[PDB]
Order: sequence, then structure tokens, then C-alpha cells
Amino acid sequence: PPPPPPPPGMPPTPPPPPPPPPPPGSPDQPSA
Repeated sequence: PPPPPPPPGMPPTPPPPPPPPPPPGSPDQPSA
């Protein structure tokens, strides 16, 4: 009888957020 057929085959197989903007300027010294 003829041989047996082969066995199919094998099965082939984010960036970080930016830094927050710096705080506003400083307050001026009082009057006189």
C-alpha cells in the first residue's frame, strides 16, 4: 500500500507628555 501524507505545516509568527509652562512673573514691591 501507498505511503502516508505529510503533516500539514507550522504556523509562522507612546511618548511622554510635555512639561507644564512656567508660572507668571513676580509681584512688584509696594508704594511708599
